[PDB]
Amino acid sequence: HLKPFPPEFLWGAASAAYQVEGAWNEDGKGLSVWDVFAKQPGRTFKGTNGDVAVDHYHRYQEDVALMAEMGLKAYRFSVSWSRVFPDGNGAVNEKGLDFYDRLIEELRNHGIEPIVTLYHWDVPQALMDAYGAWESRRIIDDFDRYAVTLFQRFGDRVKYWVTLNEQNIFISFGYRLGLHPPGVKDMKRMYEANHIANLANAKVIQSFRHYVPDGKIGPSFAYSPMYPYDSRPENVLAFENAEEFQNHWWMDVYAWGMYPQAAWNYLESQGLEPTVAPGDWELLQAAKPDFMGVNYYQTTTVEHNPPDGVGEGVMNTTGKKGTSTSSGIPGLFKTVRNPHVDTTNWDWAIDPVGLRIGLRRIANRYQLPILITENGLGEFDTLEPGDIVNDDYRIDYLRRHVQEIQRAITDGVDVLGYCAWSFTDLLSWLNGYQKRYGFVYVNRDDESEKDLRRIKKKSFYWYQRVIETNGAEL
Amino acid sequence: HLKPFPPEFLWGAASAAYQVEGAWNEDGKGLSVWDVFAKQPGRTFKGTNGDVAVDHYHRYQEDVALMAEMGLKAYRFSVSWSRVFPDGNGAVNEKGLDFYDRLIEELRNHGIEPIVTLYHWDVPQALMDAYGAWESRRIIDDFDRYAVTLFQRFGDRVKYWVTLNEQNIFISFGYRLGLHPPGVKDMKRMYEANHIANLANAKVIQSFRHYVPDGKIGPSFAYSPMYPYDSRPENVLAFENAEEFQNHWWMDVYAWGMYPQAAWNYLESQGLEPTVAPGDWELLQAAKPDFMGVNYYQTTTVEHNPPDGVGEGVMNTTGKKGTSTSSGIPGLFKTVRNPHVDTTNWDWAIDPVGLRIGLRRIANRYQLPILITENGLGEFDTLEPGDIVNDDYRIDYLRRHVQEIQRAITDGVDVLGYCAWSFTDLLSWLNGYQKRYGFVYVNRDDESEKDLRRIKKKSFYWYQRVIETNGAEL
Ligand SMILES: O=P(O)(O)OC[C@H]1O[C@@H](O)[C@H](O)[C@@H](O)[C@@H]1O
Ligand SMILES: O=P(O)(O)OC[C@H]1O[C@@H](O)[C@H](O)[C@@H](O)[C@@H]1O
Repeated sequence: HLKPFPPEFLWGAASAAYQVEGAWNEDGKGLSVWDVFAKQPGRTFKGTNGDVAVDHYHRYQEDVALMAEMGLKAYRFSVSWSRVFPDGNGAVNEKGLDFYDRLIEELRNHGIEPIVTLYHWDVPQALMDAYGAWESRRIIDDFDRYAVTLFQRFGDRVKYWVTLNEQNIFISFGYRLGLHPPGVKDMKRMYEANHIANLANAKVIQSFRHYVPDGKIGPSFAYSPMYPYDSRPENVLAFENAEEFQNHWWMDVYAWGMYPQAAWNYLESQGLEPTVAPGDWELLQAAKPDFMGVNYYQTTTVEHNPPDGVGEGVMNTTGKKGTSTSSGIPGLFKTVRNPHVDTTNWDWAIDPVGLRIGLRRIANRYQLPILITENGLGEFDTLEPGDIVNDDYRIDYLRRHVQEIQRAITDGVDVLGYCAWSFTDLLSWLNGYQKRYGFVYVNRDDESEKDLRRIKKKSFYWYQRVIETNGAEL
Repeated sequence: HLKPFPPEFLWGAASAAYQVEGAWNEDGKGLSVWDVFAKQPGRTFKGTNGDVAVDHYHRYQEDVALMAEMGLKAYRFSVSWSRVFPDGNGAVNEKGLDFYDRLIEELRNHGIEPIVTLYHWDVPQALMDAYGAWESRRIIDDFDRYAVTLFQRFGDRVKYWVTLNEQNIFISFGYRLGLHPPGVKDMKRMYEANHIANLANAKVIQSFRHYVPDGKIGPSFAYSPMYPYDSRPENVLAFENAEEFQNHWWMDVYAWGMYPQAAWNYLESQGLEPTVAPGDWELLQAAKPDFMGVNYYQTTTVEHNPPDGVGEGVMNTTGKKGTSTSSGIPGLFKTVRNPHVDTTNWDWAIDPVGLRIGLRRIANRYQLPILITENGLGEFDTLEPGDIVNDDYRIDYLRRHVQEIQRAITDGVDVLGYCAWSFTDLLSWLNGYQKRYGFVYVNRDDESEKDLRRIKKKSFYWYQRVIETNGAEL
């Protein structure tokens, strides 16, 4: 007998500003690190970039009416820092704030709760130019000025806020794998920039307590719960290293203000541990979040990895199935295909029960409420004549994840809401446009913007029914 | 490259009073629940009991001389509450204390650190008679007065104290399985008593802060780290339930003063959850230990268990490799044989890597120093001509476990000490004498009491070498 979804459960959907807005040089917006990176040749699928994206900046009113028709209870979006401070830390672009004001007003006038994400990967280029952005401590105060600017302008209308969205991705993709800006492949610099982001996070949570005393705020972590391949003790041990190094490394800082010891000692043994200043631990420990945000797509299965063993593996940005290979850290763990789950064409595992597992781990380890800030399925959609999109594959994935969330709630996990990724189809950072996630199909591809028309997919009407019945009908 | 064992690593060995002392009714000793229980027919193997045991009450000077010979840095033993307070809560028996005084002196005079366990399963029968012993809150102040008496008398000479030894075992064997006193099979009662034992532990830790400010104290938990069978999500979930239900249920109370929420809820749903009074949570939260005692012998592998499936299973008393059967909780998990490790003839897993995993989990979850209070291998020893016991089997098991500890310390776990189980062969609670754990063979079997002469096994000299080389030579 399942607990019901609670009465104020934030049934939501989400986007990120670069992926959706366009208008990259309008109304005073400065360059982000992503405006600049995606235009370097070879960085992105087919040269795709966010110049136009799906033009949500101009078309937000249409998108909001669609949200209202779906009956959305919450919409999570991010603010483009480079629209508010074109040079990152100088004078404010009022026109940039005015767009988010019009957006928020449009949401409120249809009864939709705004969830504001402060940072979704788009630090202004001028901060990268002046001091290397997340690699310098200067960013702590610059990010704080920006956050407080938002808090003051919108704090009376926005109760739910997300600080850093998937810090583990933007930091590791940016500084270890070289796949995101600034395109660095240097572990030492990765862990230093990570430490600085931890500080910036805590700093803004602290300012939030002053400026938005009734709000709720948290970071959002990209969480792939680890599993051991089997009961072989070395594989279990690899599991312990993987969960600690990939997951606790961030979440313990967010929840407890502390890095876990074994991962710290491994880094220290390699000269990789971050530089710690007087006052750092005190800041990090005094900034407890109201919730842990969680972005969940899949779990990861691991096995023993000897010290001469696997390092970086092949990622899959095409969509040919079976092309991904093992990744790891030599001597600690490496990934392996989980034989007991399907995968998408991009090799992401489909593991709804894993969401239950990850939610149960976070409650068990931190006792924190959880806002699920992203979850969804990306696939090719076919637009059929008569503006029809039958995305049963997406419904099937959403249905099963939302069911497991109900199981977690029944187990006692305090889940505040669920934001499907994404509302409209949007631009993939690297993969272009054909890997779609939306409830609302957007008519464009990697080569032409077409008319950018919005077309409700079958999943739209499915989620609309989920919301109308508060989850009883899936 | 391994770190070495720290310079004052407490290389130890251990026992428990009932298992070793005898003298069950000498010098004013009152009856314990085990004195009564073991005499009930068919409870113990061939009616074996501890009237005499291995007669350590009278032979302690020989036993301590052999310890000094081995070079032991520490010796962990329990105090028999019924020697000290024959009625549990009336007047103190000075001759009871006097024995422990003499034993401590004997240990100091040979430079051996004594480790005093307050409770190893032998509560005075009068307290079971007067008010149900662990089922009543009265035991809390009674246990406290007993512990404070010890603190006052031996505080100046004993730095390391263990409070409750293997609470999960005496509670569970005593109130769920009915295998130990008080011979009950009733979960409501188990959890009530469990709760009272939690409070007792916290009360005496508090008292200890007042009475022995420079001492170190903690409970010691019987820890079988759980593993999932494989990476099937339902199997990993079953691992989450098992580790939380079997392990965190106790350790999070010792570390953080609170029960895990999901297990609590599941209890609450069955009507099994304990009764809580004003002040319980404040007391439990306020009783932080200096370390976690860990008694380790094996890990457990678990798998999905449906609502109709396994509950209580068959244990293995006989020694016939193969006779154990899955045990579980319907709906949550059940055990299953781990194909990747070996077992003893009693179906106990041999899994030294499990100990490193276990020590890594406690450090990762709680950040506590650990004192391994028991680890050991139980088997038949043959005494061969020339006073030779060739216990290679035993050396092999202990060596591998000590190696894995060194690895844990190298990972960053703070391990204060290791106490092999046991110094001399002793009496098993249920299984008699033939299943031996000692470094020192004691000349008796289940029939013939013979002379109880101490004979040094091969392992004795193995461990002698280990201590001499602070663990470099194994
Ligand atoms: O499957 P993709 O196209 O590589 O994208 C993954 C998505 O999921 C998360 O990784 C990001 O927060 C999103 O911004 C992104 O859209
Ligand atoms: O039943 P066995 O094989 O003798 O093992 C029991 C041992 O197991 C441990 O659980 C106890 O703390 C010891 O007191 C005891 O010696």
